Amino acid sequence: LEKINEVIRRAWAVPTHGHELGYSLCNSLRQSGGLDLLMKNCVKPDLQFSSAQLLEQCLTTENRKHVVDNGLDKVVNVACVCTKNSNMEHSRVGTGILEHLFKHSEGTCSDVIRLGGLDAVLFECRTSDLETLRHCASALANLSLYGGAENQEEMILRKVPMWLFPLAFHNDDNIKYYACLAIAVLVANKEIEAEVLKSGCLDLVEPFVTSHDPSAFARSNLAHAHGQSKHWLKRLVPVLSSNREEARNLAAFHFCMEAGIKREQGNTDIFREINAIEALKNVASCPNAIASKFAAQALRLIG
Ligand SMILES: NC(=O)c1ccc[n+]([C@@H]2O[C@H](COP(=O)(O)O)[C@@H](O)[C@H]2O)c1
Ligand code: NA
Ligand code: NA
Repeated sequence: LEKINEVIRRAWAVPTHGHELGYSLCNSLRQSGGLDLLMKNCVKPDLQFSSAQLLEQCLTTENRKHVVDNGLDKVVNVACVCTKNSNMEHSRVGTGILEHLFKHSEGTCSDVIRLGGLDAVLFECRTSDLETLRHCASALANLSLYGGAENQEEMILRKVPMWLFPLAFHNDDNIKYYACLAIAVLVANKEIEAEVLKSGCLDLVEPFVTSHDPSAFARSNLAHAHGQSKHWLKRLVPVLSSNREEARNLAAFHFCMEAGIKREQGNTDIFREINAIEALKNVASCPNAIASKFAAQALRLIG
């Protein structure tokens, strides 16, 4: 339905308030039975794209759980269908859906891979469309954060690091940023560390974080103007104490950006719940000047 699709997009677009408005509208879609209807219509050829178009915008934390419990196979399939359509409007929708389905759990990451979702993302990594590539880089970051060790062998077998490096060197800041985040998360796997160190992608972090204001970057893309979920950030906390100094810097930069976003929402309480305060205080007093200043700024913004 075009009217609901426009309501939710307009809601997400509201600076500051959009997080709470979109959250509520997406919960309403589930409670009214609309989400179940979308999932049933996403296998009907005439209704697939319109259904997928709306699904891509409503895969919040609680709706991701609903999809996993009631019809993951159907939603993964419509996403794959969209990546094989000649229209770039479709490819963006399909990769966007897959991007969000990688933000639920280790087991769900395994099922999405099993059903071909990762194959579709990697296929689209060879496109030139910026929006699609942004979805791809974000999807691989999410998979790196949520996949767990059980999915790290599969990424190695499929040479996911190889696919990430060209995205890390992309000139677009959003493609580069989330490709680097995925790399910074994957270097915790020593098998992947050697390939990362060989690539030199981690050398891109220091120029980026020192040349980008966290707040301004938070406004660079409507798709992430409200930051990430608490469960996404919970999984990023371990990178604040990563082996690689470059990874700690990027994680510290991100939490500084998120602190500013959550401050303007009034949601700084999430950092205490995910046990990020003590991790940030640890960084705020460490000798790493770059990560230390970002972590200190974050704590001030949390208040
Ligand atoms: N997090 C944001 O800044 C933002 C902005 C616009 C839409 N959305 C929608 O939210 C869902 C993803 O939820 P999270 O961003 O909370 O992980 C997707 O359906 C996406 O289209 C998120
Ligand atoms: Na949000
Ligand atoms: Na943004």
